[PDB]
Amino acid sequence: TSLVSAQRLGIVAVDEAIPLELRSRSTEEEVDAVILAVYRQVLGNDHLMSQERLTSAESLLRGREISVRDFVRAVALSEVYRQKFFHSNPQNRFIELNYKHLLGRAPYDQSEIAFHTDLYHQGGYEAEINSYIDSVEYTENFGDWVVPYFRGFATQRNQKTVGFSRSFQVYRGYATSDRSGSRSRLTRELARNTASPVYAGSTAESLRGTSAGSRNQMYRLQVIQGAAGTRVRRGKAEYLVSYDNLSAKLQQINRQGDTVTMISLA
Amino acid sequence: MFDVFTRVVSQADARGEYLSGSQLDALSATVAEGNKRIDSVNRITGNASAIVSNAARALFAEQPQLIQPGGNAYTSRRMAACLRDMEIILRYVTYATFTGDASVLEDRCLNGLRETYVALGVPGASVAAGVQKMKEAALDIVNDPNGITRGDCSAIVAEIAGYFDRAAAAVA
Amino acid sequence: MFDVFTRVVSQADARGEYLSGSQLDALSATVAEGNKRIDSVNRITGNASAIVSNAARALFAEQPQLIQPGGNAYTSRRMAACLRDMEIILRYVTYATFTGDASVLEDRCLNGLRETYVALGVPGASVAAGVQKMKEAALDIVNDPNGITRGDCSAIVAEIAGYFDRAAAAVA
Amino acid sequence: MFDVFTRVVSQADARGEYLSGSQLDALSATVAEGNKRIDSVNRITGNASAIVSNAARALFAEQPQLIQPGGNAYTSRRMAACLRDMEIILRYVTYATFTGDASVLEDRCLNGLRETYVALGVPGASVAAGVQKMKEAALDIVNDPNGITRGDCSAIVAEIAGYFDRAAAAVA
Amino acid sequence: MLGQSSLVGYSNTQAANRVFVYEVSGLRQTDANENSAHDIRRSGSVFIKVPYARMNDEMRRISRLGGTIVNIRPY
Amino acid sequence: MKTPLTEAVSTADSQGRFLSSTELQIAFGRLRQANAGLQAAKALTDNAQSLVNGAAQAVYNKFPYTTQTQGNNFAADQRGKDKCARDIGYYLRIVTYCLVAGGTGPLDEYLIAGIDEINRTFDLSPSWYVEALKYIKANHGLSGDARDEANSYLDYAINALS
Amino acid sequence: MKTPLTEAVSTADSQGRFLSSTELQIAFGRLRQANAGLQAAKALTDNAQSLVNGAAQAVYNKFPYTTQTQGNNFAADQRGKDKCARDIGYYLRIVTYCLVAGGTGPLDEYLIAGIDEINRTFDLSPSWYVEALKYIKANHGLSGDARDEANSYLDYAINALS
Amino acid sequence: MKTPLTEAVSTADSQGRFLSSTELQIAFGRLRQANAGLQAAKALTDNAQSLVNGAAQAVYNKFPYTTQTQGNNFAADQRGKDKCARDIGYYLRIVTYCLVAGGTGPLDEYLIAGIDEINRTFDLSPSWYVEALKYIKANHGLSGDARDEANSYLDYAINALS
Amino acid sequence: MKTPLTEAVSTADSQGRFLSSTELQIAFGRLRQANAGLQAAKALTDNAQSLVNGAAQAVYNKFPYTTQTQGNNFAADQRGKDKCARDIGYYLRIVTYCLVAGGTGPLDEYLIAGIDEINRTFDLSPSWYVEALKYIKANHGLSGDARDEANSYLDYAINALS
Ligand SMILES: *[C@@H](C)[C@H]1/C(=C/c2[nH]c(/C=C3N=C(/C=C4\NC(=O)C(CC)=C4C)C(C)=C\3CCC(=O)O)c(CCC(=O)O)c2C)NC(=O)[C@@H]1C
Ligand SMILES: *[C@H](C)[C@H]1/C(=C/c2[nH]c(/C=C3N=C(/C=C4\NC(=O)C(CC)=C4C)C(C)=C\3CCC(=O)O)c(CCC(=O)O)c2C)NC(=O)[C@@H]1C
Ligand SMILES: *[C@H](C)[C@H]1/C(=C/c2[nH]c(/C=C3N=C(/C=C4\NC(=O)C(CC)=C4C)C(C)=C\3CCC(=O)O)c(CCC(=O)O)c2C)NC(=O)[C@@H]1C
Ligand SMILES: *[C@H](C)[C@H]1/C(=C/c2[nH]c(/C=C3N=C(/C=C4\NC(=O)C(CC)=C4C)C(C)=C\3CCC(=O)O)c(CCC(=O)O)c2C)NC(=O)[C@@H]1C
Ligand SMILES: *[C@H](C)[C@H]1/C(=C/c2[nH]c(/C=C3N=C(/C=C4\NC(=O)C(CC)=C4C)C(C)=C\3CCC(=O)O)c(CCC(=O)O)c2C)NC(=O)[C@@H]1C
Ligand SMILES: *[C@H](C)[C@H]1/C(=C/c2[nH]c(/C=C3N=C(/C=C4\NC(=O)C(CC)=C4C)C(C)=C\3CCC(=O)O)c(CCC(=O)O)c2C)NC(=O)[C@@H]1C
Ligand SMILES: *[C@H](C)[C@H]1/C(=C/c2[nH]c(/C=C3N=C(/C=C4\NC(=O)C(CC)=C4C)C(C)=C\3CCC(=O)O)c(CCC(=O)O)c2C)NC(=O)[C@@H]1C
Ligand SMILES: *[C@H](C)[C@H]1/C(=C/c2[nH]c(/C=C3N=C(/C=C4\NC(=O)C(CC)=C4C)C(C)=C\3CCC(=O)O)c(CCC(=O)O)c2C)NC(=O)[C@@H]1C
Ligand SMILES: *[C@H](C)[C@H]1/C(=C/c2[nH]c(/C=C3N=C(/C=C4\NC(=O)C(CC)=C4C)C(C)=C\3CCC(=O)O)c(CCC(=O)O)c2C)NC(=O)[C@@H]1C
Ligand SMILES: *[C@H](C)[C@H]1/C(=C/c2[nH]c(/C=C3N=C(/C=C4\NC(=O)C(CC)=C4C)C(C)=C\3CCC(=O)O)c(CCC(=O)O)c2C)NC(=O)[C@@H]1C
Ligand SMILES: *[C@H](C)[C@H]1/C(=C/c2[nH]c(/C=C3N=C(/C=C4\NC(=O)C(CC)=C4C)C(C)=C\3CCC(=O)O)c(CCC(=O)O)c2C)NC(=O)[C@@H]1C
Ligand SMILES: *[C@H](C)[C@H]1/C(=C/c2[nH]c(/C=C3N=C(/C=C4\NC(=O)C(CC)=C4C)C(C)=C\3CCC(=O)O)c(CCC(=O)O)c2C)NC(=O)[C@@H]1C
Repeated sequence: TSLVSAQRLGIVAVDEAIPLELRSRSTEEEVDAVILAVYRQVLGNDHLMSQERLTSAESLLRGREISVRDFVRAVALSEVYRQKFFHSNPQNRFIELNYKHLLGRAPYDQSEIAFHTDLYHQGGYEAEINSYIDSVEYTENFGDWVVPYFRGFATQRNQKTVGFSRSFQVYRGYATSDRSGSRSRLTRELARNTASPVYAGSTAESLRGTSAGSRNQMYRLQVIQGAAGTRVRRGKAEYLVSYDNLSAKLQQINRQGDTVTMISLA
Repeated sequence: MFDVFTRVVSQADARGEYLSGSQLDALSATVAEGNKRIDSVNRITGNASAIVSNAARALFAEQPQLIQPGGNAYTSRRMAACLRDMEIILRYVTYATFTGDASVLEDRCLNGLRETYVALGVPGASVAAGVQKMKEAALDIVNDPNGITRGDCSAIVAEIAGYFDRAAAAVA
Repeated sequence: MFDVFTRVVSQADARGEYLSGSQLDALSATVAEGNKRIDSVNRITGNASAIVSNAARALFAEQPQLIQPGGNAYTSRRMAACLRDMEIILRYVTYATFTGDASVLEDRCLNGLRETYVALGVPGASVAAGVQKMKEAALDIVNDPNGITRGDCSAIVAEIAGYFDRAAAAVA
Repeated sequence: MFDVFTRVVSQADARGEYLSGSQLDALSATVAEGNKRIDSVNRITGNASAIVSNAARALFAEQPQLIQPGGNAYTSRRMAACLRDMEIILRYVTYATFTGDASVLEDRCLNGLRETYVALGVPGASVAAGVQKMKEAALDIVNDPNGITRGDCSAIVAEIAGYFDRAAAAVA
Repeated sequence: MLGQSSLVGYSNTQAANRVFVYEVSGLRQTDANENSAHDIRRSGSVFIKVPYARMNDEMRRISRLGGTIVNIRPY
Repeated sequence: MKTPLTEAVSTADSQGRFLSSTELQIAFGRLRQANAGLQAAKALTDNAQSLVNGAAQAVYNKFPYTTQTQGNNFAADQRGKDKCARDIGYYLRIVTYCLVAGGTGPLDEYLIAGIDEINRTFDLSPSWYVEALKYIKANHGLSGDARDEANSYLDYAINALS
Repeated sequence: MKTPLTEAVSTADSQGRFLSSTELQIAFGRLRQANAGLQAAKALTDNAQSLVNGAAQAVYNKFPYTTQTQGNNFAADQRGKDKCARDIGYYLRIVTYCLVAGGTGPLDEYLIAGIDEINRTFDLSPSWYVEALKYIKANHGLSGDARDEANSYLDYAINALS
Repeated sequence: MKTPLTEAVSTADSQGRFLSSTELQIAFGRLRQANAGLQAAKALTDNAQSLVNGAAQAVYNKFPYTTQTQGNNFAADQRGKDKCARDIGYYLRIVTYCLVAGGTGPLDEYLIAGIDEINRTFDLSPSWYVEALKYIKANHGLSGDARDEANSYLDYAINALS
Repeated sequence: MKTPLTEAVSTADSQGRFLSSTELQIAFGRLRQANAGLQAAKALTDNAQSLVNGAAQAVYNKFPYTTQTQGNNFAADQRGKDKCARDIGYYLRIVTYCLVAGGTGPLDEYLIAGIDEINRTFDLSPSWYVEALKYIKANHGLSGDARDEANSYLDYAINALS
């Protein structure tokens, strides 16, 4: 997005990112940069140890034996990818990680969760992973030579609006990685076809004045509430409370049977 | 995931000391229990389709409302997803039985299953009832005495029963 | 790709000795010519749209069969593709002028261009005629004496002319 | 991929016939050599770095032209690439020794290596000589009677020798 | 001609342990790739190494983009 | 095909790794199981004709309509019976291959992959082949490790079928 | 973790499959190896302190300069010697973890991954640790399967460092 | 290679853009630096032999063990000394190439990429080459822009080694 | 946005490397250009109204139809004239921003990206703005590096419009 929304949302680096294309007759440093970009984006910005590097796959990429898409596929099918994104993760979290790493976006629909779940159950991890890389979406956006990059913050064709909002649930910042087993943030949002408010970068903070307590910190409590007292006006509720009233607010939410969806510093 | 051995290893590495003698003898006792563990895994695996189908049939018999039109197991795709969920739960129970540790069952299957069900409207209590049906069906299969060397499999049966209960508790 | 410095560096590393004094002095002469190199690049870039559009107009005035229906430049998509091709060739010629080496032009622009045009049916000879028209316009823009510090720019013009002839020879 | 069992299975399935008594006896003899095969794989793996590094140093001791400037092994990236290739060939030979069948070494490493080395300008004869040096080191280490239940390992050594020759012949 | 180590999936299907080289020509701008973010760099003979299990996909991909499969060779 | 040795190598190659002690233990397990598998395969192929004939007859008895109603997919005529006996022989032969190989790889490679759409295309019910495999389970006469491994492969085919 | 049981379940789960006879043979190999591995771990544990001190002294003997030249990366002072003894103790302790787990998985996760950056940043020669591992391998006093499994882990570390 | 002109063209080509004033300023900075870089390459070349022998001798002084310890990776005999002088000459020659090219491109292309695998495989400690480069930076005797540019390349090599 | 300093850092960051002599030369080129760019921006700022009014008047002279044809996109009435002077002022102000920044980055971020579909949806002829930019080019009265940099931004806008 433009700068004025980008600084607020903390997506300036994503907006100014340039797609990396491995051209013909590329030099050694270009292949090095392409390999580094693939490792950064497919492995979700983890500190990749040299012992976890795919030496044979990057050799084939260097020697023009395979394309960038094939190297992306080799990294995605690698046991390193399995260990940090599949073997200790629930299936819904795993496929949103696949969507972020391979297509650069958040899941659009619960049917996309229904897909890749049956596909896993019928054809294994390899077929399920190949679905993303062989998809029509991967071909027009990245092709055989462009490193995949995150696209959820920009308006795409055949895109649902929720994708942009849901993007901030899967991209938590430039200095973030997908490293810690964790559950998806999009489960209820995808299942019930909703959208969650975006609280990223500086968007989450709210005015404090003299209303915040001793340590001048407000917390936003997003809860799901029903009538258990006073009339409930909305199913969704947001509560801004100081630190000193955080335990009391939590306990009275608990005794009303209200489900807490999120707590963030505001 | 962890197995029965790596679980002790990870705790020891975090504490930064070698496994004590007692931990080594405990793992050795697990080793002496290994053939019966493999037999139980093989027996549940060999009857897995029968286990899932019979448990599902019994579950839909006592809960006609699951398969009633508008019910959560109505329509072919939802019913197929339901049978898939039964099969998935049974498979990770066998994985947990094989490893001697519940991490694969917890991390891959049970983590997030409850709120997935709640979000989607899949009745977790009915899933728990189906898992309980697979429980006794598989425990009779594991404890079947004919065509196997005799011995006490009560400890293995208790462990497999615990995995099934953990699954039943997680989905509800 | 190489530049004027890295070309002799790569040759020296393959030979395995330091750059000789003659090579270092020749690169110093290149540094002396560097201001005129930058000015030429800037002059071609500042008239990039004019060069491409005027050369395309000349290439369609004579040789009218390109823009006649059934011709390779007929329809907006193919015409836009043709204009994009002239701009791309001009852009890579400026790249070669900026670097002082034709490697960027060879590797990233002209590599496979003849095969690409043979497979599309693009009349590569006509592309070469358009490239020559871009060449003459670019050369008289570079050699424009007013509004600039007078000097002998024959060497940089010859280098640019060589790049243009190289693009025309590759496509033909 | 094929191992020693699936190879005869694939041949039998293609003929659509059961394995005869002679084939099963040959497979039984393979099982009787299984401990020696595991020992050979373990010994080469435990000395993999030493085998590759000593062979590479010997390969550059003679044939000095590889490491002179302009040579194929010159510069750090190409030396690292050469070292990497020696280790890769050795790794796939161990895979072939482990499986008892040469399919893994041929299909994943050997087939297409000669043309690849020709296109890069890699000298196939020199890398074949390095493979020969890796052959001699690995066979000495496998045929080391110290610290092992002494026995006749002639058959497994001949198989390893065949795999190394296969690597050397496919790369030259 | 390398590649089979990484192109063939880690699944040990004997059918899947087969890769093939596709020669494709005439990769034009078509209505199928109007919204392609990347641009076509070559329209001449390009070589794509395809494992057996994805040959169904790739040829479809080639066929939507106007590419002509002129030859297919065992690797 | 999926076997202990090849799967160990394939996952080691996926990681660019030499074969560590884990793969050696897998080979040791394969060695422990291999003699029983070879002995089971020999025993199964000795009376393979009797096993296939009895299994075909068991399917005919369990499903009498297969030998009665006309149809390409039924064994009313001799052509159907020859096709049926050939199918049982296919199942039993690939099971012996699985016993030899040490895994369900031959079944997956030659039989399991694509069997359901074959059965749908040619209107063959999987229940027929389940009865045949159940007869093979009940009448092979194997004991010990050989019995358990052969039954695991037979139950694998049954579970894939049903 | 690179251990046979986790490996077997990882392969099956990646394939979305139940544990077949291939995975059972993997467990059988793990069971055939585990007691020797466990008592190798206990033999290494009971002699651990003397082994580490002896390994440290062997490194000091082969590389005498480490005990003389000043520098943070050397063992000239008591602080450096404690760091050296702690490092060799780390090597031995995770090796026992490998013997308990039946694979190189403890070595990979705790020590091997990123060790090159460590030895480069703090200028520690990997050859020192190779010498420590060679002493441990030559002085653990094991035999048979215990020796074979323990030596494989020690040589795995040696190959990783070189 | 990582030189200013090629990087400017690379970043312009990745966006599909003509060269603008930003790229022109890059070339102007390249022109400002090139003459100082070129006499520096000339001065380093003119004094190459003494610098290489002095750097090698400095390494032998700082690490006496390499002078008298038997081993292929050590310079005890003439063979190992020649190799050492050849390596230091490689370092110095590529540094002059970097001065000519105006960037760390030759160091990356010829020396930096893959150096740590070489050092690990042949058991050569990067501390040796760090001291050699330190000698070069202390005794090349350049001043001003030439010294700063030359020191940047030598420090770049030092940082990659450490 | 696109400046020598920011692009140097972004290129270095995408390759995960520290800033080397290449980026230092880029900054040096920026410094050599920056003083002339700043005083060119000052000269354009001081003469902004005369330049904007003269360029707008020049567009009206060369395109008289814009002054008597009725329509939202034309300057026949005062509202159209106000939009036109504001648009040319937008162009001139952003050009001064480019001179300050040392690159076309302000033009790309503020004006160039999306300019074509704005001209299309509001039926604004880019030839009008090209003539305005040509007047600014011919009447800014700058010299030397100031003229060169300022003209590069102006005809960058011209090239983007045509
Ligand atoms: C040629 C290869 C050399 C050789 C080998 C040899 N080995 C054995 C027997 C055994 N070797 C092992 C191996 C291991 N046990 C472990 O725990 C590990 C680590 C996972 C390994 C690699 C085993 C289990 C045996 C069987 C029991 C025993 O110790 O004897 C033999 C004996 C015959 C046989 O094949 O069983 C032989 C011949 N002997 C030589 O002389 C060659 C140098
Ligand atoms: C115009 C009337 C108002 C206005 C608009 C404005 N919108 C954006 C940015 C975005 N718009 C969308 C919306 C969609 N994208 C889709 O794919 C779909 C269809 C399913 C919709 C509805 C999104 C997601 C964005 C952000 C991503 C993108 O810009 O591509 C902007 C730009 C904001 C910025 O800072 O760049 C603007 C200006 N602004 C106004 O002031 C008008 C009232
Ligand atoms: C060291 C002073 C302290 C410490 C550090 C530590 N960090 C991590 C993990 C990560 N570090 C980052 C940070 C970045 N990655 C980037 O790309 C950027 C640039 C924008 C930054 C700032 C990230 C994202 C991670 C996540 C994991 C990853 O591998 O990338 C760890 C690892 C934790 C773990 O392995 O579980 C550690 C140890 N730890 C200390 O104790 C020091 C105080
Ligand atoms: C059957 C006994 C009950 C039932 C089941 C049912 N489940 C779903 C949907 C999902 N189930 C899961 C769970 C998993 N998928 C996995 O891949 C894993 C293993 C790693 C697990 C644990 C998920 C994620 C979903 C959602 C995605 C999907 O649709 O597959 C449904 C469908 C719900 C819907 O269509 O909205 C059903 C029907 N339903 C009953 O009524 C039974 C009690
Ligand atoms: C114009 C002077 C002549 C002409 C041109 C024309 N070209 C194409 C198509 C392509 N041109 C290229 C070339 C390149 N693309 C790049 O990215 C680069 C850098 C490597 C180059 C040199 C390519 C690849 C194509 C095909 C794909 C694409 O259009 O992007 C066409 C269109 C052909 C068609 O049928 O679509 C045309 C018309 N035609 C003439 O008649 C002129 C003589
Ligand atoms: C050669 C084809 C034509 C020519 C050129 C010429 N130019 C100079 C000198 C300079 N040109 C520049 C250029 C720029 N300064 C800027 O700020 C910009 C934008 C980034 C540019 C393009 C500079 C800095 C100089 C030096 C100072 C000066 O203004 O003179 C010369 C003089 C010799 C030299 O090499 O410097 C020449 C010859 N002159 C012609 O007659 C040709 C038509
Ligand atoms: C060393 C003994 C000889 C030598 C080697 C050398 N090889 C290359 C380049 C490549 N080698 C391969 C081969 C493989 N890569 C793999 O992943 C596998 C398994 C599938 C194999 C067999 C490939 C693909 C390349 C190209 C990619 C790359 O360069 O890394 C080089 C480098 C060539 C160059 O840089 O241009 C070298 C130096 N060279 C000798 O002189 C020895 C005889
Ligand atoms: C016997 C249990 C019942 C039966 C048999 C029957 N089968 C067919 C035809 C086919 N059988 C197969 C099966 C396989 N072919 C293979 O390659 C393998 C795996 C290695 C198997 C298991 C196939 C593919 C066919 C169709 C093609 C062919 O005829 O070969 C028939 C004929 C059906 C038809 O439409 O022609 C029959 C009769 N039918 C009964 O009634 C028995 C109870
Ligand atoms: C416990 C729930 C039931 C039980 C089990 C039991 N099994 C054994 C012993 C063995 N079982 C096996 C298993 C297999 N062999 C194979 O080849 C395969 C298929 C690939 C399998 C699954 C083995 C190898 C043994 C050891 C040899 C033997 O058969 O004796 C025992 C005996 C104790 C032991 O641990 O060895 C027991 C108790 N017995 C029951 O009564 C329960 C119903
Ligand atoms: C002993 C053989 C030689 C030696 C040792 C030495 N090591 C360090 C510092 C570190 N050692 C490690 C290593 C590890 N940490 C771990 O967690 C593990 C995996 C379980 C390993 C292998 C690390 C990370 C450091 C640096 C941080 C720390 O201080 O602990 C030093 C000190 C270096 C310094 O600058 O402080 C020394 C001296 N020195 C010798 O001379 C022996 C030959
Ligand atoms: C000198 C500071 C110390 C030393 C040196 C030494 N080096 C080697 C061997 C090699 N050196 C290299 C390095 C390079 N090769 C290149 O092409 C480049 C980049 C342009 C570099 C930096 C390599 C690759 C080797 C191994 C291959 C070869 O033999 O050339 C040795 C010999 C090692 C051996 O095993 O024979 C030595 C002795 N030794 C000292 O003791 C000094 C302190
Ligand atoms: C003047 C050269 C000619 C002219 C001008 C004219 N412009 C508009 C309308 C718009 N101008 C813009 C342009 C910009 N907005 C920006 O934010 C920037 C970048 C910083 C630019 C360059 C836009 C977006 C509009 C439309 C919205 C608006 O009215 O502001 C009009 C009016 C068109 C209408 O329908 O309202 C006019 C008249 N008209 C002439 O005749 C001159 C030759």
